[PDB]
Amino acid sequence: PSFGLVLNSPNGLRSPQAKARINNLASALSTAVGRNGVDVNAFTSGLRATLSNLGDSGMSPNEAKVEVLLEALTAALQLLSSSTLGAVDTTSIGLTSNSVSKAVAQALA
Amino acid sequence: PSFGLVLNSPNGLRSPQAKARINNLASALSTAVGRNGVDVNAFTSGLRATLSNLGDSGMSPNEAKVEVLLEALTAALQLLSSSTLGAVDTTSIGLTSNSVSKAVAQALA
Repeated sequence: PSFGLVLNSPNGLRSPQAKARINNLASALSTAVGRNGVDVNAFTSGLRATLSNLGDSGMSPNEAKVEVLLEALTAALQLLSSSTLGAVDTTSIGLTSNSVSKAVAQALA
Repeated sequence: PSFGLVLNSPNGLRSPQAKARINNLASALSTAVGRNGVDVNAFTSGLRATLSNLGDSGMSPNEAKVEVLLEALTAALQLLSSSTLGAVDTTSIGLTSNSVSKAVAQALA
């Protein structure tokens, strides 16, 4: 799935439909990540909604899998702008990286 | 690029090499995102290093493109645990979604 077609698609990231899907993630991701590292239930819950929407937005069932990954980042990146980012729990990296892996393979797979 | 093989690969997310790469992004991304929305220069700068590392870590040139997406999220998710996440700013969505698209295609595409 070329990132060029997905980034230029009518349902990519620069699209209005993607912004709406991310909005929901901005709240879910924020509630999923905190003192517990990250909530796969809430994290994967968002991807499931985005994947389903993208799968019928006009793109392919393969592009939506990779497109969703970016949609989840926008929700976090936008949140960081209003966050504190005054610490890096590098000790929980294994937990975070492990959560995303299970979440992505749990909602998308 | 199924999320099963990439996540099971020696250079996936649960791998030690992936955790180290994310660490660098956890600092770059944090510095890129703040009051200016997001710095594509710093954002894409981290992906370029990850894509290159993964492109020669033992996987395929197509898996690294999708694997990086998860590596970039882990850096943010892990950071959120130490952030404040006291907002959402859905008005900056257009900028965030636009930055990720340009950054992703700038380093990957």
